[PDB]
Amino acid sequence: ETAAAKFERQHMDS
Amino acid sequence: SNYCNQMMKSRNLTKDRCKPVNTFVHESLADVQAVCSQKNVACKNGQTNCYQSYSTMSITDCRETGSSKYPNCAYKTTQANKHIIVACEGNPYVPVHFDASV
Repeated sequence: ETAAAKFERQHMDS
Repeated sequence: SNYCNQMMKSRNLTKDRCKPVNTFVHESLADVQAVCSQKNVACKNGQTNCYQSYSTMSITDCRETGSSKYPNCAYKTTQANKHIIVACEGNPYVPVHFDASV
């Protein structure tokens, strides 16, 4: 898992 | 409400432990990714690839209750409109770390 992908899983709720 | 209890779980943030604290952002992917080209600031850790959003954003703080306990993780859901601070890295230049919300 990429750092970018991890950021989304964790903090992205669009 | 139960938003946090669900989110932490569906995003696998409650797997092998209960992540104590986690922030979610309710903005477009494009808007969050744009912060990477906004106000450059120091990261909490000393590096200088962090950025603070020009606008407040609709976020949601998830913080485990003092009574919570794995595997029955439990969180208080708190909504807010605040500026976020993220570390951006790579190409495309995007967020790779959530640093803070002010």
